[PDB]
Amino acid sequence: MQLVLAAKYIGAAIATIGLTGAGIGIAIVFAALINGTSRNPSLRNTLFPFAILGFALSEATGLFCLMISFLLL
Amino acid sequence: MQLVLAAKYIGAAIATIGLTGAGIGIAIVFAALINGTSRNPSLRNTLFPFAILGFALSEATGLFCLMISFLLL
Amino acid sequence: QLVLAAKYIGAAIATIGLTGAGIGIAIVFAALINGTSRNPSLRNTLFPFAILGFALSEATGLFCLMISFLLL
Amino acid sequence: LVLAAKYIGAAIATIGLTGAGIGIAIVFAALINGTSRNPSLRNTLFPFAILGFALSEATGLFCLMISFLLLYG
Amino acid sequence: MQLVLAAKYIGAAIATIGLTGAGIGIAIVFAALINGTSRNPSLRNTLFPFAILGFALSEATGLFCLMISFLLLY
Amino acid sequence: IYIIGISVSLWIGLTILGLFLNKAVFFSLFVPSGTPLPLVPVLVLIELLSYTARAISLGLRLAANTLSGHLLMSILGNLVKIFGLIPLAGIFAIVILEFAIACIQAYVFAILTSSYLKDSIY
Amino acid sequence: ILLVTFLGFIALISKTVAPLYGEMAKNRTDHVVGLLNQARADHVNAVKTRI
Repeated sequence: MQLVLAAKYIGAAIATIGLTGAGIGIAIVFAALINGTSRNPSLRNTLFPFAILGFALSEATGLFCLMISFLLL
Repeated sequence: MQLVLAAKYIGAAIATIGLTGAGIGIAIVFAALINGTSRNPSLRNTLFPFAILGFALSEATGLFCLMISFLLL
Repeated sequence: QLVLAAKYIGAAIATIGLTGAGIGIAIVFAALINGTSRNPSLRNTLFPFAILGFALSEATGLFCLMISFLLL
Repeated sequence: LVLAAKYIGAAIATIGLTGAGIGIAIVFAALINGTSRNPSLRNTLFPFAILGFALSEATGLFCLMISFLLLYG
Repeated sequence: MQLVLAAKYIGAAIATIGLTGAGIGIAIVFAALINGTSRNPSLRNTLFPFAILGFALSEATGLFCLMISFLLLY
Repeated sequence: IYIIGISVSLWIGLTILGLFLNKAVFFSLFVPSGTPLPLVPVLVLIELLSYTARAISLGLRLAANTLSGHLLMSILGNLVKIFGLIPLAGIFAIVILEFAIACIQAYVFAILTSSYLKDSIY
Repeated sequence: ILLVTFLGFIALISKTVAPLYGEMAKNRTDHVVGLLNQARADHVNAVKTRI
């Protein structure tokens, strides 16, 4: 089990490459909401509901990819 | 035997590289929908149906790529 | 031994093409959602190019998935 | 051993699909946004989209034939 | 040991590849806040609250990925 | 549930391809945009080939939802060994997104079938 | 997660109960107001025709 033990540590490191898409997705949704709110007047509700729901969908890729690296440790 | 068991852990690591496109795709459709809703008046329906249907098509690449890494682990 | 262990690596790096197919469905949907609010391309017109453009962009993911499935 | 290295040639060669998949959406985003400005509908912009998509898809068809030839010959 | 000890040092380096998304995320939220504040007058709160809350969500990916590389080296 | 979802999705993909082929026996065919060029038959990755990719993407929603719920076993051992109240808020958000993904997957499957029925009658 | 999902769905069903009854007023309750207005207009037309 020497080859399977060394592959478990390397598998949890390469599986974390998906954090670049999930980390940049939280900033891409916040950039359009901050620049769009200054155009008057998407503040209360309207654009506030799509920013909270849109951030949860983009963060699902980071939580799903983290379960693969955590199960191989 | 030993070589086939070590390749199973590494097969689920490189297969998760597709999470960058699926994670950033959920935020790209939400950024255009949040900035376009404040331009009057794509709110109720119209653009609401394309945003819900477009988010499921972009997230389909992450669900299909996750089945490959899960079958080899 | 060597051919059986190489089958797992043939389906891992082959799935790297999902980034182009996953982001392609969002690039066509971002221009269609922002362009529909300019009045009044709703039924057909812009809807036909977005439906046909999404199937052509998703053709890269179907061809890449058949290679990883044939070796696993 | 030549059978072990033949399977790796069909996986790393599929990395070029990111340019072909994103290229079909880049040409479709400019054609959908330009047609809403009145009135590039019949031909003009519609005829250039069919010819422009064949040039971007030529890179994906040539790269797919290299990985397919290693698995058969 | 041997094979398991060598894989622990290499795992802490490949896990740090996710810092590109977290590092560029702080600049993407700061570019929209600096360019949007010149339109007058999103200063106190409003845009300042979304930029502070948005930076914490983007930094969560880098902090969670750093715990994986730190656990394999200690 | 994983084996039954892939078998049920494969039957829906064969019915969409058979319905479009039956309508082409009395309403011409073509189905190709012509713009003074050629090599249109080599890019036949849609219609017939698109049904296989759409069935695997729509049928993977049952397997992706079970993977999120099965991942709580790794976090349960660490919380029973910072405060452990962060795992309750994260599991509630993943459960709400998994339940809402069924409505988005059903709407995406109905939108894909509308393009095949409209193109077969035109 | 089973106890958190039951508490979250209980609060969402409470707000949806008030929204379903309010949305039904524009179809179910509006049909009674539309039938009463049509009966009042038909009674005035029948009284004018009889006069």
